[PDB]
Order: sequence, then structure tokens, then C-alpha cells
Amino acid sequence: SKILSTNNSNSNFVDTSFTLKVPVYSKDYRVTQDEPDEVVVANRQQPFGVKNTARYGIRQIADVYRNTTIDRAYQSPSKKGTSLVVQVTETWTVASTDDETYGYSLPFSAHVIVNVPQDALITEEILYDALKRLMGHFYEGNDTTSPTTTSVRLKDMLQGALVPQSL
Amino acid sequence: SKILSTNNSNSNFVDTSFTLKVPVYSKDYRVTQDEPDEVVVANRQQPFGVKNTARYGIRQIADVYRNTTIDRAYQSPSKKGTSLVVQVTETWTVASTDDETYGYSLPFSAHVIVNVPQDALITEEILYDALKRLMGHFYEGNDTTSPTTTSVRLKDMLQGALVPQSL
Amino acid sequence: SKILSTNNSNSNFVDTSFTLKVPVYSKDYRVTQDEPDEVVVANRQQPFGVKNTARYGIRQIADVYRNTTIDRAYQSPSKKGTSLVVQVTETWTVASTDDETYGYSLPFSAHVIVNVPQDALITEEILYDALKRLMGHFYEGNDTTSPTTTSVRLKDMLQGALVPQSL
Amino acid sequence: SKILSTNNSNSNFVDTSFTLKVPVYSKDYRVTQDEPDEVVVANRQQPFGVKNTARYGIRQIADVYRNTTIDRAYQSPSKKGTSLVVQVTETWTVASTDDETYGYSLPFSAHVIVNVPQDALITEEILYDALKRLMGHFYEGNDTTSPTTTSVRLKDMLQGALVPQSL
Amino acid sequence: SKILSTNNSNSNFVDTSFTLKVPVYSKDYRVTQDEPDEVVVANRQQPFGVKNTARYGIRQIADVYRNTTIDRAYQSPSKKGTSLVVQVTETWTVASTDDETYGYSLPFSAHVIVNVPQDALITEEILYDALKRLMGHFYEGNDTTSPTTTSVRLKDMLQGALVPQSL
Amino acid sequence: SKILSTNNSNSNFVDTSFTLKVPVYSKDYRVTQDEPDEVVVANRQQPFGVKNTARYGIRQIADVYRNTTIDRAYQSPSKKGTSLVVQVTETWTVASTDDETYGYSLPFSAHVIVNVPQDALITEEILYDALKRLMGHFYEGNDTTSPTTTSVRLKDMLQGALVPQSL
Ligand SMILES: [Ca+2]
Ligand SMILES: [Ca+2]
Repeated sequence: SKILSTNNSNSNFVDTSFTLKVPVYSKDYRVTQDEPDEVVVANRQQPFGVKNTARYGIRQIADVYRNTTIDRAYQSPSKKGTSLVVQVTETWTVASTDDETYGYSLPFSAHVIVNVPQDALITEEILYDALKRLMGHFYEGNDTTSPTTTSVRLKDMLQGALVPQSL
Repeated sequence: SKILSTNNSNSNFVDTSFTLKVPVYSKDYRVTQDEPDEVVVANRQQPFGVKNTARYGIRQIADVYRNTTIDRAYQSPSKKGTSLVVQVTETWTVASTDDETYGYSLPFSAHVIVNVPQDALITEEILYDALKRLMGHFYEGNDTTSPTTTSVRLKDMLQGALVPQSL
Repeated sequence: SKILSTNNSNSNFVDTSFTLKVPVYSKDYRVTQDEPDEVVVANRQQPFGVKNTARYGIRQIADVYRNTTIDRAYQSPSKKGTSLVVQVTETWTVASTDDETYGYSLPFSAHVIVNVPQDALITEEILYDALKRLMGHFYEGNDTTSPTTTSVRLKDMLQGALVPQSL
Repeated sequence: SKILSTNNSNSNFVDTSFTLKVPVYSKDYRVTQDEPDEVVVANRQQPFGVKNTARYGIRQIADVYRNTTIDRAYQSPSKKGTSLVVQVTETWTVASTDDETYGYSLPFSAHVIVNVPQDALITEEILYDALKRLMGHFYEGNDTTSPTTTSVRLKDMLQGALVPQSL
Repeated sequence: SKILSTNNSNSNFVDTSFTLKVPVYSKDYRVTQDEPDEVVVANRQQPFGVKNTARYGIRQIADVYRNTTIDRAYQSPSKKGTSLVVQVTETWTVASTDDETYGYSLPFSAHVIVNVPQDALITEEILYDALKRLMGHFYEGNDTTSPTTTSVRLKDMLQGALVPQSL
Repeated sequence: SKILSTNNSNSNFVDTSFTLKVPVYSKDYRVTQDEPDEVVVANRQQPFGVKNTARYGIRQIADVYRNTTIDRAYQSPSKKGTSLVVQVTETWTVASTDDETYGYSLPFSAHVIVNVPQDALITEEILYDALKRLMGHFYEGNDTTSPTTTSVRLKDMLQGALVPQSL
């Protein structure tokens, strides 16, 4: 019997709540692009100025070890991978309570990329928990406190402070 | 007076729990790279075979309106932007309880990229809630049920079913 | 026993109050850049539009006598120096009480450079008192008055009147 | 109606005394150079060996927004600016009470540079208070103590400890 | 399960105390060179004449078996290794009580190199215990006496007595 | 009279315990090579596969000031020095509980080099204290806490975190 380990058992994390607002695609979204490797989905609820779209794509990874330093002797026979991308694009607007003529539009976009080796032992739950570990790096954990606590670092990183405060 | 709207007020969502494992950087992580715009951080807790790193980087965005279908209205403060990347790299290991000889290492990686315009009305909370909307696209929601229900997408997407099954 | 003199004992100065607002770095500032000779520190308290940073750098001076006219016979054996720079960068905003849409941002910057020979006899107090003499040149002293008084010349200098009014 | 803010209202500071020695230019200083944008002034009181000068210069700034991360909003009055420099040059002397033969001269110099945008709402007092904030960075402050306490940085910085010890 | 043995189980030792003076880097040191493979650190508290420095470097070992007597049939699958160097450089001064003009500076340098194979079973504790055994060779052990005793050997080796007394 | 100072009087350290396992050469070792400059010693108690060796060597240093920043006016009259090397070579074995046929041998090597000027004032105790300071750099010191504490740094450095946490 073969067993896969993520080797995160010895890491120190703090749970924190991150409540997702999941779309209702049937109500809100229509399909803009259905190419075999790339789908694009548009938000029908928006006015013409405001563009709200999502993009879901996969690419095949020739050599999953290509940029890693894992010794040849420990590489899987199957070296193929899959690369997933999930992009969301939003259009925000700025206006004034006092002046109905003041306004402009700001474009926001953000995406997630996930590079998964093609191996039978990797499961959907393993990958979601990987995503949870990933998104957890937008915070800093504090086990010093008696109830374990977390603090936000997204603004700090955006401002150029990329090293955590814990170091 | 001045108000920024994300124009999500007419989108239909469903909440779901996504509990993050935030790192205790003080225990686990040390700095491999401290250059001004790119920081690399390594996990002290892994053994020598396993490589566990995180990378935090920013890039300055020249014109946030350039690739977009949005373009800049006359009273916009700036075209400038900032692009943030957060990457996690893990080394998973497959072994066998039958054969001590049999084993290999799988490389996992994933990252998030966020493209924030330079407008002071964008707040740290606005950005985190944007990230929550983003990660929501790894799921599908149902308004219909009395407790709202959410199903998962990550498998179906990685398998090539890139259109939501709700559509 | 060796003695250093600054030779300012024969100069005529007027004390005047110049009350410094010193930062509380722990509360307000995070580190943007930690290069060995150049550190950059950002003000976490500001909104995204407003940039508030400080830069602290040192350069080594090959020949401290390189541009001076001190005779060779009176030069120290050790000709190395240190050059320190302290820059502050602020972003000011202009708005209107009456019109909540009227606004723009102005960039301010200013720095101090201190070129100190590497000599054991120069002390931290000597250098601070040098800085006090330096900043005192933004004023003009008046010993003619019975209580000695000072007047401001920063605007006059900015407007092109670089000679003091006393001459 | 029109108001300029320096956006320091949410920064945390601590006051400290910094008593300036302002020159009595009429007694001590005479003009060596009177060219329109650069004035050099020499200290009459020094003996022939010791050289004590001050230099006052302005340069016109083409685009004050050019090197900055700030850029110009549509209703800004001008891009123009002015850059002021104030330099002091002193000649310190080391002698020995044992040997009449032993002596040398150390050259000290330091200067301040101020980069003021061309907006009429910037006032002479705004600029002086900016200079006070600037010089404050030669210190570290503590909100904690009941009389606020400030420690010094100049030594630690010149020695290469460019990060504040509070951070 | 897999087990590593250092095979020191049956070898005979005598413990002796060797109390390390560990640096407080935050108070005493600054970074001179920040390279990915080689970091250099310097003591900013020393006076100018006395340069106290340290160097921390890693080279990567291609074949850890290259200069060993281990036949291939007994080697691990992975030949990778890393090589660590820790160098310290001090400057001692000799002077006189009776004569202020008499003195000179002596340079001391020393370094440690450690050549660790990349095997997950090698632990940080294993490596430190190896270092303790290494430094034990600067001594000679006697377990025949009622209290186990050790005599120092550094000066003897420096003076050409390289073979232990026991042998 | 003449006095040597290591100038470590004002530097800040934290003591930590490092108990050396000193060899009993008479029981465990034999001499492999007896040269005037290089002695090699081997563990005769190890089984045949496991080679445990040590090497003790001295080179003579022509100019101890060759790669130093000490100007000639500050050098001793004698430039002679000696250079000591102490190398240890071990062979660790990895095997399995479940499988008698599974195993390999890992080579460990490490050495120390010490570069001592020939000055009568350098004592054996001075040199051992220097070695203790050297090995202290494998740790990081914290004297702020109520008991002075130290954390290990060997694995962190091996894994590319070469700059101390404190810096
Ligand atoms: Ca660097
Ligand atoms: Ca003229």
C-alpha cells in the first residue's frame, strides 16, 4: 500500500475564519468563452460600464520537476502536471454623495494558480487544504497569546514590507 | 461623501466556511531572500529532503487601465497600481509500507496575485473581501435550499470541466 | 593626550527653540528595504494614495580631503569618512470644505546629509551639536536687541534671496 | 474652504528639544560668492588655517511628480518645484598637550535639501514643521513612559545600524 | 521504518565543559555583505582600528562521496550535499602600561567547515553532536582516573606535538 | 609591561552549554600517518564498513597580515604565524527495522582551521576562548528575556537563512 504525506504535520499554524462568498452561476453568470482549455464567464447583473468576469483555465505541465531541485533518484516516473488558473475581474466605481456628477471606474483583478502533479494519491481534499495553507500566508499567526490570534498583512505587503512581522 | 462601491450589491452569493491555517512565522520560518521587492522564506521544520518555502513579491503597475476594457475617466487620481504575489511551495512524499526502497517526492506549488489600483478609498478590508469573493469561485452555490448549499469545483476544473455545472 | 576642537568658540550664535516631532517607529512604521547600506521605512498609518516613507543610508568616503583645501602636512593619516543620509518623503493633500470632490496630492521630500571623518575623537554629542549649528542657518540671529532674537529665512531663501538680511 | 493637510494627523510622535545656534551674520559672516542661485558665505572669525563656510542654493524642479510614486491629479496648479540646499563646512583641529609638533585638521560638512512644490497653500510654517519632523528621525520616541522619552540614533546609524532599534 | 546510526555507540569519550559566548547580533553586529551564498557581518561597536567580522557561507556539494572510500554499492541514491563555513576574524591589540607609544595589532582568524549530506534522517541535533565531537579533539581524555579528566591539546598541536599523549 | 587585549570587553554575549565528547585515544584510535606537518588517526574499534578518522595539521603562515586591513604602521615586527587544522570524518549508516537488505552509508566531514600569530602574549587560554566565541556563532543570543536564552542556528544556515533573526 502506497501512502502520500504532505509533511505539514510538523508546521505550526493558527486557524482563522475566512468566509467565502460563493457565486450562484445560474442566477448571475453567462458564458463568454468555451474554449477547450479556457472558459470565460461574465456577470449579467452588471451595467455596461461595469465589467465583472471570471476566467477558468488549465495548462499541461511538461516536466513538473523542471524548475525544482528534487534529485532524479526521487522523481516520480510520471512527470506530467496540471496548472489551473482562476481569475476574477471586477470594476469598482467611485462617486460622491454630494455631487452626482463626480465618478470614475477602477479596475481590479486577481487570480490563483495551482500546479498539481498528476498522481493518483493527490486528492481533492488535499488540494483544498493546500489552498487553505496558501491563503493563510495573507495573515500572521501568534501562538504567544493564550488564545491563539492572527493579524492581517495584505496592506503591509502591498506597501513593500514583504517580510513578516514575526521575523 | 466620497464612496467606493465594488458593485457586488446585485450579485447573488452563498456563504461557505474556509478555515485558514495561518503560519506562526516566529516558530517555523526563516528568511532566505530579503531583497526589496522579493522576499523568500523557508520552513525550518522540514527535514533536509523536504523543501517548504513561501515567496512574497510586489511589482509596480505602470497603467492599471492598459490591458483592461475599462479606461480612465477624467477625474481619476492615478493610473498607477501595485501587483502582489504570494506563493507557497511544498514537497510531498510518497512511501510504501511494503518496500523500504520505494519512494518519491512530488512538488506542489501555488500562488495568488492581486492587482490593486492606487486609490486611497480602497481599504485593506475591501481587498480581503475581494480575496474572499475570488476564492469563492472554487465552489458553486445554491440559493434554492433553505440552508444554502455549496458544492466543490477544484476537481472538476483540474479535470477540464471548466464551466460551472450550474450553467 | 589628544584633544579635538570644533573652533566654534569664537562664533556668535543665538539659541532658538526647534521642537522635534520624533517618530514612534514601533507604532507607525514598517520596513520596506533592509539592504546593508540602505534601509527604507514606510508609514503604515497612511491610506493608499498617501505615501509617507523614510530612507536611512550610509556611503563610505574614500578621501575625506578630496574636495577640501587642507594642506597635506595637516591631513590625518586615516583619510576615510562616512556619509550619512536621512530622507523623509511625505504626501500632502489639498481639498475643499465646500466641495468634497475638489482635491489633489502634492509630493514633499527633504533630506539631510552628514559627512563625518572616521576619527576616534569625534563623538555623538559633537555631531548632534553640529546638526544644531547646521539647522540654525535656517534662521538669522540678532544680538542688537536687548533680549537676543531670531527671524526666519526659509521662505526668503526659497524665493531666491540667499544672502542673509544681516549682510 | 481650501485646506492643505500634511496627513500627519494619524502619525504618533514625541516631542524633544533641539536648541538651534542661529548665526549673527552681521558679526561673523561675509560673502565669498553672490551668484543668482548660489551664495557662499565665509566665517570672518576663524584664523587662517580654519575654514568655516556656508552655502545657500536653489535649483528649479521641472516636474516634482517625476521620480515619485505620486502622480498629478487633473486639478493640480503646477508640476513646478524648487529645491533648496543649505550646507555648512567646518574645519576641526586636533592638537596635543604633550607635543607641539603633533596636530591635524579634520574637515566636517553637512547639508540639508528641501524639495517644495509650487502650491500657494504650502506656507513657511508648514515647511518649518516639515523640517522639524525631518530632524526628528535622528531620534526614537516612546509613547509608553509618562514623560515621553527619546533616545538618539546618530551614532547607531553612522555605525551601520540603520533600522530603528524600536523596530 | 528507517533508522540512522552514527556508530559512536561503542566509542569511548570523556565529557568536558566548553561554554560558548554566543553573540547578540542585534546589539553588536551589522551586515556587510548580503549574498545568497555568503553573508558577511561586522562588529559596529569596535573602535575603528579593531575590525571584528564573521562570515557565513554555503557551497553545494555535487558528490558527497567524491573523496571517500565508500563503494558505490553502499552509497545512498542521492549524492547531493551542502557545505557550511563559519569564519570569525578578530583583531587584538598589544600595548604597554609604561609607554603610550608602544603597540601593535595582531590578526586572529579561524573557521569551521561542515560537509552535511542531504538526507532527511540527518537531524540538527545529530549535526550539533557531531560538532561537539569535533571540538573534543582539541582535548585528550583520561577515563582511568576516578574522576574522568581531560587535558588541553591546542598549544601542543600548534607547537608540533600532533600525536596524542595516549598514542 | 606589555598587555594584550582581545577588545571583547564591551561586546555583548550570552553563555550557553556545549559539552564536548573528548576521545580516549588510547582505547579507540591508532595512527594512520605520522608526518611532521600532518598526522592522521583512525578508529580501530569501528566495523570495517565504517571509517572514523581525524586529521591534525599545521601549515606555517608567512605574513599573518596578508589578507587583513591592518596598515603596516600598526603591524607587529614579526609577521610569522601558524595555521592549525583539525578535521574529523565519520561514516553514518541508514538501515531499516523491517528490511535487513535496506541501507546505505552517509559521509560526514567537518574541520576547524585556526590562524594564530606567533606572539608570546597569545596564550593557550586566549586561543580556547577565541574558539568558544567562534562556536558561539552557531547560535543566536537573547539577553532581553529574564533568563538569557539562545536558539540554535545550524540548520537555518544550512537551509539558506544566513542572516541572524536579530538582524
Ligand atoms: Ca540585498
Ligand atoms: Ca556674478
